[PDB]
Amino acid sequence: PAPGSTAPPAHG
Amino acid sequence: AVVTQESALTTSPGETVTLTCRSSTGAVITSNYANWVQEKPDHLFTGLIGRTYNRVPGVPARFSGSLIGDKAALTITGAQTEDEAIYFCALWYSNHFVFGGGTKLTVLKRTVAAPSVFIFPPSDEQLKSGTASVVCLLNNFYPREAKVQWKVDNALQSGNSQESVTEQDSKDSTYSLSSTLTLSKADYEKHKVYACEVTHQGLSSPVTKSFNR
Amino acid sequence: EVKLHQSGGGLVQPGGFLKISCVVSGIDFSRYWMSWVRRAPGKGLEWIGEITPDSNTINYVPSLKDNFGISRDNAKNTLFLQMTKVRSEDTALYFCASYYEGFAYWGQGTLVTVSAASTKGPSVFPLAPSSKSTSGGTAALGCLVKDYFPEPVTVSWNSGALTSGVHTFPAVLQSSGLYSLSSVVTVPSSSLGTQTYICNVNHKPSNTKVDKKVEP
Ligand SMILES: *[C@@H]1O[C@H](CO)[C@H](O)[C@H](O)[C@H]1NC(C)=O
Repeated sequence: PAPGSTAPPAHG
Repeated sequence: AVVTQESALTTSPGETVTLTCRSSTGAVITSNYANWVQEKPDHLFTGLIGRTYNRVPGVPARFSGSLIGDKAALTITGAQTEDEAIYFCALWYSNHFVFGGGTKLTVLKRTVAAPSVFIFPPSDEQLKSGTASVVCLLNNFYPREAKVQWKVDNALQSGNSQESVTEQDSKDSTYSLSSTLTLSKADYEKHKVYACEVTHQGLSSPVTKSFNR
Repeated sequence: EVKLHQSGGGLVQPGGFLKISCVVSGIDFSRYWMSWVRRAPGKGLEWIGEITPDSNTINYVPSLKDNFGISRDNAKNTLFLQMTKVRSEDTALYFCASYYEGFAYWGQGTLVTVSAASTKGPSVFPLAPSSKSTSGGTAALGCLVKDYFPEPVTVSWNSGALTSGVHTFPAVLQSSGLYSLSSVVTVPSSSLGTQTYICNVNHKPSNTKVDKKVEP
């Protein structure tokens, strides 16, 4: 089952 | 470890204002992922910028992020009166953010208003209760930034005073501030002169209000 | 559209524990990093921590990892902050936030007050007008409502007949765990002695009703 995207964090 | 910003800045509507953000460990670099958060009244927090350059969706284009020299920076182009607010910076240190002390940005909504300074000696009632509070009132002043120093016998005080500020007035945009210096009756009676010194933008010189016990 | 609903605000004693919740709706909670921060007067904004969608990375500021714990339940769209062994300096408004590029979404806040104080009525002292409290055709007078717990106190002047120029300041929490508050009013300097000025203070938790006349 494809994960899909997530919301980008403030820190990388 | 410690993040430092300007405590207060004043600009006018339509002008450009730049706030900076310093790290105590070194030069601010992209891997510090500088974030900028805005605080408006009623603790209304709005994320402005993340990872130095990226705007939070919905943030107007007039908010821009950059690196200036050894610091991170937020620039407001064509500042609006609604931008009058506190701006906190945050820097990433490997595994945790550290917020700066915040910058109170004034976007002049009116002429500068200097505070009217009043000082209140303690009650005989309170003294009979065993304590002594000296009150310093700054009435109707704008911008919000102001330094209130307590001086006892012509000597700086620290750690025995607390401040409180009213909400900005809807009609004339002024503030009022109450600072209370509280001591025990004994500690209060060990000195003679009690003074409140006030520094503000609308003051050419610090204003002092004092009394003799 | 997007709501971060926080719950669990109240009073705790030094050394106690407490759990705050933040229920998220309007976004796919399972796909957002979440974070906890706190705001206290004079202490600015302090970042407590953050947690990934899968909870396998929980980052804390080293100063607070000892007695703060961040968790989440994605099935119930809920973020939790637990605090142990709390102390007076932990008094603050705690906020949950959701990352999207930056601190994109925010909760409404949760007040946590750490005080060992017992319920106590205020002492109302007169802030007397004088030479030292006069400027032009304006004299300042007021009342100091001191050492009460818990909030709030209601202050009126002349049973509500005097409202213009009245500034009742936010209470401040003192090192003793008790609150103190000031309410002031400006009047014409010529008015002093001619007119009577009385502050009416009510603190319901202690059934305290005090009327204090303020003399020059
Ligand atoms: C989505 O969050 C995940 C972790 O769950 C990763 O951090 C990924 O890098 C993030 N996505 C984006 C686009 O930044």
